[PDB]
Amino acid sequence: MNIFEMLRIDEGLRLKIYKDTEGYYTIGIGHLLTKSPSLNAAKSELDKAIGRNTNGVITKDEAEKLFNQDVDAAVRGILRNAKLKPVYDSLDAVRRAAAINLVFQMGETGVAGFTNSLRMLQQKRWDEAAVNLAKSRWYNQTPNRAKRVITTFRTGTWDAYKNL
Ligand SMILES: [Cl-]
Ligand SMILES: [Cl-]
Ligand SMILES: [K+]
Repeated sequence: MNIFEMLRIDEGLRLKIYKDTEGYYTIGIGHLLTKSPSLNAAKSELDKAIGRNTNGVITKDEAEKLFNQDVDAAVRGILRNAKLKPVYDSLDAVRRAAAINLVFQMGETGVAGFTNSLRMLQQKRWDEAAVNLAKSRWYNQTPNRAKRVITTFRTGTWDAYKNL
């Protein structure tokens, strides 16, 4: 288990444009295309991302390429965030993966609302942080995924993923 395998489980793999949990056009392994209700706008974003006229369908290799880019950009974004970087740096590798997962899911919305949770994580108050993380729209809207991510933050193990 690593961040790629973890996010692949949480995001799934679809080769045609579909709507995510929030109703937004997405493709591949959790690659959000747009928040616009226009399918044509989503198709245009897809073409831009892939570099060809896709008409809403991609290959597995193309999906994996976007996924590599998206994971990389999530990590780089964390490191460029002056407030978030210290929290990330304080974590072990397994909990770092949980942080990348959350950042990936939140996308452009970001994680500023998680400030109190992130402080508790930095303090290594794992059970307290887990309780605080669940007091969120995130947990309520995607509780199974949030429970997996929270267990990863709480324990620093892959227990919520390894036996699926
Ligand atoms: Cl709390
Ligand atoms: Cl869920
Ligand atoms: K998804």
